[PDB]
Amino acid sequence: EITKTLLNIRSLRAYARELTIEQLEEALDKLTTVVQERKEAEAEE
Amino acid sequence: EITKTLLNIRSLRAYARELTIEQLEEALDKLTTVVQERKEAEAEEIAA
Repeated sequence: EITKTLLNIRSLRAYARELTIEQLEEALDKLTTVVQERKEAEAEE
Repeated sequence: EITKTLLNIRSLRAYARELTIEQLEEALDKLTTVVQERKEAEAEEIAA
């Protein structure tokens, strides 16, 4: 369910209105972290 | 709901396990673009 939002800019943008630019920057850092840990993980694989 | 998933590294990480790295990179790019559209949306409420 968090998946139809994240993968569609229109919905992501609408949901994003409930967050501040600083919170959005934090969500980005977190998501960046998850993605990177998943790349480090596919390579030792 | 999505706020708590995105704003909490632990919960966000669990959810991500259901996605493919490609789906994950796609998500990261979309969120990056939203963060960019928002910043750029704020320079015009300023200069204007």
